[PDB]
Amino acid sequence: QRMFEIDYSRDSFLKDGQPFRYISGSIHYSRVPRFYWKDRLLKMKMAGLNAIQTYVPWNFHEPWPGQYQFSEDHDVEYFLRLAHELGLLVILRPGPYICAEWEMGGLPAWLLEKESILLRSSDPDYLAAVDKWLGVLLPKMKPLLYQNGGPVITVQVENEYGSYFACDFDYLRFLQKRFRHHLGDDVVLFTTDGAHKTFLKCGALQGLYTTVDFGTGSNITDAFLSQRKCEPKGPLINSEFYTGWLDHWGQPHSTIKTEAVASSLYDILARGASVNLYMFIGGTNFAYWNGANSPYAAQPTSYDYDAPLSEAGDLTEKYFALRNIIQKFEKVPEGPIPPSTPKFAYGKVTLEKLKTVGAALDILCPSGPIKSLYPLTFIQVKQHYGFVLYRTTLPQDCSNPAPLSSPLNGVHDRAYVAVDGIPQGVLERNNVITLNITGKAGATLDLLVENMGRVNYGAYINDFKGLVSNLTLSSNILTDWTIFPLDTEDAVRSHLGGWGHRNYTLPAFYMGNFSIPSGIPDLPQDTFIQFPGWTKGQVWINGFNLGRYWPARGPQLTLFVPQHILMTSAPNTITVLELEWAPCSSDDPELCAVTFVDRPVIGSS
Amino acid sequence: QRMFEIDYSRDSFLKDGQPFRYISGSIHYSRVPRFYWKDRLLKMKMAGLNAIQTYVPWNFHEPWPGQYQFSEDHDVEYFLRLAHELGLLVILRPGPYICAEWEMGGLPAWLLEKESILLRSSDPDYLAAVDKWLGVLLPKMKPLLYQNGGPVITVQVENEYGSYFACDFDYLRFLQKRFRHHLGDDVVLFTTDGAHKTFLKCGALQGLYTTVDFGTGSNITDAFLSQRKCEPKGPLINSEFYTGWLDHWGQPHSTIKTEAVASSLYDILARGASVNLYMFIGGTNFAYWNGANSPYAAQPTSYDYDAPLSEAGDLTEKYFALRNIIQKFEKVPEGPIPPSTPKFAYGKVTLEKLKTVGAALDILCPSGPIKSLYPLTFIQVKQHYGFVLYRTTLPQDCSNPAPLSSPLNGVHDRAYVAVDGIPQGVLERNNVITLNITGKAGATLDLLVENMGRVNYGAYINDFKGLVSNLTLSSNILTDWTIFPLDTEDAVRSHLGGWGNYTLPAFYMGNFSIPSGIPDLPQDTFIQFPGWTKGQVWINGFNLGRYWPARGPQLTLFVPQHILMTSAPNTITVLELEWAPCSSDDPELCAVTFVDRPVIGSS
Ligand SMILES: CCCC/N=C1/SC[C@@H]2[C@H](O)[C@H](O)[C@@H](O)[C@H](O)N12
Ligand SMILES: CCCC/N=C1/SC[C@@H]2[C@H](O)[C@H](O)[C@@H](O)[C@H](O)N12
Ligand SMILES: *[C@@H]1O[C@H](CO)[C@@H](O)[C@H](O)[C@H]1NC(C)=O
Ligand SMILES: *[C@@H]1O[C@H](CO)[C@@H](O)[C@H](O)[C@H]1NC(C)=O
Ligand SMILES: *[C@@H]1O[C@H](CO)[C@@H](O)[C@H](O)[C@H]1NC(C)=O
Ligand SMILES: *[C@@H]1O[C@H](CO)[C@@H](O)[C@H](O)[C@H]1NC(C)=O
Ligand SMILES: *[C@@H]1O[C@H](CO)[C@@H](O)[C@H](O)[C@H]1NC(C)=O
Ligand SMILES: *[C@@H]1O[C@H](CO)[C@@H](O)[C@H](O)[C@H]1NC(C)=O
Ligand SMILES: *[C@@H]1O[C@H](CO)[C@@H](O)[C@H](O)[C@H]1NC(C)=O
Ligand SMILES: *[C@@H]1O[C@H](CO)[C@@H](O)[C@H](O)[C@H]1NC(C)=O
Ligand SMILES: [Cl-]
Ligand SMILES: [Cl-]
Repeated sequence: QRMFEIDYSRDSFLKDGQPFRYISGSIHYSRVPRFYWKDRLLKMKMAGLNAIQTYVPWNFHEPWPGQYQFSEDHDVEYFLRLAHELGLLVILRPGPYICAEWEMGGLPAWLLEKESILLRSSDPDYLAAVDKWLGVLLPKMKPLLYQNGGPVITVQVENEYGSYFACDFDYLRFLQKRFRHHLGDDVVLFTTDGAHKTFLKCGALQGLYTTVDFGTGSNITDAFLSQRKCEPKGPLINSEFYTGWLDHWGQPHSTIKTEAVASSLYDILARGASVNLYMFIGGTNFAYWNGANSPYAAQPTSYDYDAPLSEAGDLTEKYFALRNIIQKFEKVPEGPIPPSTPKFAYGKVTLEKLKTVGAALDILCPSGPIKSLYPLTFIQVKQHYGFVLYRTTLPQDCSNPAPLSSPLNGVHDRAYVAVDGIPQGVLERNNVITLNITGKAGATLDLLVENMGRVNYGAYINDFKGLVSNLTLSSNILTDWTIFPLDTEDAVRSHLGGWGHRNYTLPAFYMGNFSIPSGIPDLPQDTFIQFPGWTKGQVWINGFNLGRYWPARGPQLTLFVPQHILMTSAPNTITVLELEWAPCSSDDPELCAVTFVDRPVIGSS
Repeated sequence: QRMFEIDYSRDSFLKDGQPFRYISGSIHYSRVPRFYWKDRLLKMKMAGLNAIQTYVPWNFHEPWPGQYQFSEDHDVEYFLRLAHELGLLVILRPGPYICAEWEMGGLPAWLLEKESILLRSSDPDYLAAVDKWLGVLLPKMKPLLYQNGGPVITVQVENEYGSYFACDFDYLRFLQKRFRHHLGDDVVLFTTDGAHKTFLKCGALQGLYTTVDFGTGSNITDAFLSQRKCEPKGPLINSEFYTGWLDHWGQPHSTIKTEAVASSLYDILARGASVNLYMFIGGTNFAYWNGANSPYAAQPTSYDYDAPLSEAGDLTEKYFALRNIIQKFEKVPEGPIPPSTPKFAYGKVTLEKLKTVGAALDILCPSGPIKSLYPLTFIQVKQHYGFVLYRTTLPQDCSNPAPLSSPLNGVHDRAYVAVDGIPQGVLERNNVITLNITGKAGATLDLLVENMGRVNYGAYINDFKGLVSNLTLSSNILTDWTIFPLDTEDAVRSHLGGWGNYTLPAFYMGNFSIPSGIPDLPQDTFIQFPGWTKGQVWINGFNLGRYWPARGPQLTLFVPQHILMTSAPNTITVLELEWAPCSSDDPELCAVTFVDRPVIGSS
């Protein structure tokens, strides 16, 4: 009979009747390839952590209603068993909103098919979908509960609900009742909110243990007092002690000094508190999984976060200094630590243009476009992530430049504009709502619109995407739209159909191959791909979407490439979808190339 | 149909009728695990070599008469097909004698069952043995000749015969005849000798193309003049251009500056000469495979050689330097070069004592010992490598110390002496032929004798090993011996039976685990022996070689990752011959350490 509980009498957890305090690190299994789960988890164990904490992003597991992903890189059950086999306990944060610098804070975009839905509230439509998601997810976690022989010792309900405007306590009571129904009356349920009464007001609930979060800039005494007002008795817990911080494109890369982190960790531990390091490994927002903040600013592909373990899982100075801190309180496992992986510079690899997006429309949109008088959103045309091509014809001669505009600032989030196959430039959420264009009356006007990531924090998480309001040309609303949802992922995996089915340039797919020898024990290795002369796009290797590149803005100039998607003898196909400008016109094919390097550049300006 | 031949008009080889010269590197498949054959060969290719050169060590393949090893790490045919697959031609050096700093120059020790055998000569028993061996090896090599669609473009007959005292030309002509019988009339056959008329005199032969060897210290024009005396027409060839040099235990690790090698290499190539770099990768003398020179000094376990590729295959500054030289003459292949392998320090691993050699004789010698009035050699008791225990009892009281001595210096090569289980010290070939001992009359006198490797060069390659002459005690010949050949390789593989200032020779064992499901573990490592003195080491039953931190220059031994497992613990076993750091009550001293860098140049 295995037990995990709060002992209110002695301000402690009890694990099997014995006092217990956790030292945890965040790892998001959705941001680490499964190939490397055990590697990251074993390094976390060797640092002295006795637990890990993760989020379950609902949108990562239920891409459309009733259609679930629980295998391979989506196998949360396996991740938790792996943690358990390593002797680690788990703090599960299943949401249903998780924030987390992740697309729409984890909420599936198809929730937005009800335009007026009030997310994270007792809206009956939101609740009905949450209920259905919890009926699938929770019974899976039940056998992984500590009391049932698994690792899961506590479970978070919602995520900083106190920061949201709605203050719907009915919603939190409904979550609590349903977590209880599926998981039982013994599991420790808790909430997390910023360490201040203003946040705790709407975040805390009778029957859910109130914890706080705070990083190196906060007064430790003040923070735990804010916690003590809601929980006079029980353990002190900091559920997200920030070891670093998130990035945005075009802003320099956030760091926090190792000393500051080590010093605050020591002081937190010295109080007897349980603590979780956010992040311990950050990893990667592969594909389109990044979030954004409001006013609109997308977080980049790397989630390195300046964590103790780097994006590719490397041991850093920070890691060793935090291990050292932990060692002052607990005995840390003996033996050598698993190393930073070897990285290899495969060097320069030439690409060439295969087809423009406009030429590949047949393969990108095999069931045909949707026609509409006025523009429809991504949600309305049944596309959540990536790109949607919006097409109409010019209703006037524009031999002299005519302004193309979105007067309500409804290009969400970027649009690459062409007229009869001539690029005209870019429309941008907030920054540029008007673009002058030229072409003849009746010319085809194309806007390739990119979802740069759904806001994951604040009031404006109901971020539909696409052209969310009208466009005008010379102040006259443009009508008669042909709208092509683009199955970029399928298409890239069929080599735009070539493999069957068993100043600006036009958005286009550029492809290239490189070989790695077989029979070499240390190849393939992890690497980093760099894009000198390119501008902004999406990159795949052998059909695995590595994420977004944007060396024009930085600070990230390289993307992490994990070894297990690379093949020997058989050619590795790189696909680059360049959106703005490719270095491939001049008759110097050598410039139309990418480079594999053996160190990240996520800092260079 | 493919042709390779000497054209005496262009002073050149012709490959398929067109001018060809080779730029080759030596790699010994016997000194690199097969797990790493493709790695080393591809790194060779990426340096711009169009060929490799290798020795076939006879004793690596015919350990006893008519018992053959050609599988796995002994799969020479596969190695040649691998070279070919990668676009490398092959210069084959099948011996039967190869020198090579390799046990007895490759010659099987069982040839010494004829005590009087004149090795590398017309001795009819030596020839009948060689002929039987050629009759197994050469039919295997015939399909791998260039003309039959394989990689092998030239074949060396013997090895520096000009340096051997015998000068038996009928021996050379016999080899020529047998190689021709098995391989045909088209294969280019050649010889290699030192670049000077004194060496060429007894090493060259009509019908065998004469080549020379030399290194960075020699006048290149004069070396090639000495070749031209013998072959006034044909390709200039340096068959062994020294990129480095051999070591001996107790002497400073040898090195040769990159600048010198690159400089000489460029000079050689510029003359249009074909050339082989000796070594390009050297590798390791695992188990007991190392040789020795006269006066007796054994070469160490590492054959790093200061080669362009390190013992563990790492890309060195020398490697990129010679690559850059080769690039001035031939387009080199494109793409990145396979990397130096990652190395991991597994840290400290504690061992404990398992059993002394003395207490282990049931398992080391399950057949029972051999009795003899006087001592017998390793050969006579049918053991070639490792250790033999010689046992007698003292015929007189020795309360006062008495001289135990080998008046004819007949301890080949080192003996660890105990009386009634009390260590007495060491007798050493050429260095310590007397040792005072004490004990009661009737006490057991034990001498654990080590074959430290059979001389591979010079007159004294007929190196039997063991107690090869009598031992005297207080000037009297000791008699009535009880001799135990020791099956160390089996006993270590069975964990010595049990299966679920000096110390007595003894085996120590410990375990360490490596986690599974970690994409980059296990890794290669280097094992180090702080506090130990001299011994042998096995990991998971694989004999990695000899350690001797007491003499150096080699401190660490190379440990290839593929013998390391994650599914069950890895066992280390040390046989320590002189002094183990394990008597103190601190168990933590009884230990070895794995580190991520080699120390082969200790001062
Ligand atoms: C106003 C400042 C909010 C506190 N800071 C951060 S830094 C990054 C994390 C994640 O967004 C996490 O999901 C959060 O729960 C937390 O929101 N958070
Ligand atoms: C005394 C020096 C003579 C030339 N040097 C060396 S250095 C190491 C090599 C090998 O022993 C080779 O087998 C021999 O053929 C060659 O002897 N050799
Ligand atoms: C933190 O606040 C407490 C009062 O709550 C104060 O006494 C203390 O000096 C403060 N410490 C720091 C480091 O600001
Ligand atoms: C568009 O063109 C007009 C001239 O007709 C000019 O006044 C305006 O600045 C231009 N707008 C942009 C956004 O470049
Ligand atoms: C477009 O224009 C008309 C206003 O005339 C309005 O009825 C319609 O809602 C607008 N649609 C969008 C998507 O903004
Ligand atoms: C890249 O490799 C794939 C798979 O063989 C092939 O379909 C494509 O045509 C290749 N391009 C080149 C230059 O090899
Ligand atoms: C080599 O010897 C030749 C004469 O045979 C001499 O002319 C030449 O200078 C020597 N070369 C070197 C580098 O010593
Ligand atoms: C060792 O041998 C020498 C030879 O002179 C002898 O005289 C000496 O007494 C011996 N020493 C011991 C400690 O037995
Ligand atoms: C040892 O001495 C004996 C008796 O003098 C002699 O017959 C024999 O040849 C010697 N044996 C060896 C191995 O030296
Ligand atoms: C294997 O390894 C450990 C060292 O961690 C050792 O203590 C143990 O005795 C070994 N196992 C057995 C069965 O002897
Ligand atoms: Cl988390
Ligand atoms: Cl060779």
